[PDB]
Amino acid sequence: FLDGIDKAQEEHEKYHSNWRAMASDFNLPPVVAKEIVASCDKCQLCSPGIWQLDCTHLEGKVILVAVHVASGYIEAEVIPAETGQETAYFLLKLAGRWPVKTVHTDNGSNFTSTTVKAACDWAGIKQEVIESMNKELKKIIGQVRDQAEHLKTAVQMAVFIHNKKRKGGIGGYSAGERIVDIIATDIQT
Amino acid sequence: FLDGIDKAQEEHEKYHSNWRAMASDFNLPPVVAKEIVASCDKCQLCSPGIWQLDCTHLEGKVILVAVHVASGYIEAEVIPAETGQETAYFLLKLAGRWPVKTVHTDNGSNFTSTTVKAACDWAGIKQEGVIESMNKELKKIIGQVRDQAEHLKTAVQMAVFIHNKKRKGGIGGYSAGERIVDIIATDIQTK
Ligand SMILES: [K+]
Ligand SMILES: [K+]
Ligand SMILES: [Zn+2]
Ligand SMILES: [Zn+2]
Repeated sequence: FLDGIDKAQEEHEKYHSNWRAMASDFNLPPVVAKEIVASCDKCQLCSPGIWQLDCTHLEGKVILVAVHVASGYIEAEVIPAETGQETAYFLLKLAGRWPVKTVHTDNGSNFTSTTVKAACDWAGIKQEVIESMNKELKKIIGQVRDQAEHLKTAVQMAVFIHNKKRKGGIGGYSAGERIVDIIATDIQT
Repeated sequence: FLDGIDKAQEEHEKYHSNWRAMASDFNLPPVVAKEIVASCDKCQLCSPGIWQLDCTHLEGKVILVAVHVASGYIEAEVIPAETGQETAYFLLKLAGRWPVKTVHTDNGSNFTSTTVKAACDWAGIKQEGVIESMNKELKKIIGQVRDQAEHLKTAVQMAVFIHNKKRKGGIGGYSAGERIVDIIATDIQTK
């Protein structure tokens, strides 16, 4: 397995995967996988149509985060300002991407604006986890901020890592694999 | 299904859904759904990891388009400038939500820039008419809905919505968005 050690180290240097991930992906003894994490300075050892939206802030920038409740898959974007126009545009992209039937926000004046109500009307979305998810997202951003000049890039690096490089559960899937399985199954029924 | 006729007709004013989608979505006989389209003045009756990318232009603005070859699924955005930075950011966003293993593109200034190559290396993507046909259909759909939006930005996402969700066909009567989810889900089962 000695060849896999350099591969796992490059994997962790980009995505900061945990030791179970590296042990399984690169056929490493757990003792070796844990040493990669311990050596790293940045680390230590529902219905399918429901989404949650919230705005969080980092480095004086607004990050719009959507979470597929049933899977944990997230989409996020740095927006120029916390406005309903930016939220409506965001919802319209998401809605053409996945089956978005219901969206849960706080009563933020961006989520209650008429521009957003107009967007949900057009896209056929009803309006009516995310906090624990902003925490996890900001954690990943911190691990990778050094790899990006601008925050917007780090944010998208973090989303990539959460959806694809953070596996778990009975199936051992990532959140990206889960949402695809959940929606694909919902089609068949 | 007689009550569904007014609902489908109302939705077609908005999405301009093809007849297969209205028949499926509203439980209308094909012959009824076909009439709705005929009445409309604006209408008329490989590995899962492979994507194509190109820029197309409309109203003096730049639209970056990504096509999932195996399914016909599309993502598209109006970008502020044909630059490697904006293309790389688009690339990083796409790879976070789908399995992007290979991206076919032109050898132009933008898609061969070092910034785009940096994004591909970080995300595990390797670089290497379908895009032309999707460009003309997307531009065609944007034409049908352009009056519903102030800015081209919104009309583009409306067109992407319509193309992925409201244009069904084939054996299962799937949309392009249902086909990509089905194709990727099947790839997971095999792997
Ligand atoms: K450590
Ligand atoms: K017609
Ligand atoms: Zn680390
Ligand atoms: Zn029409």
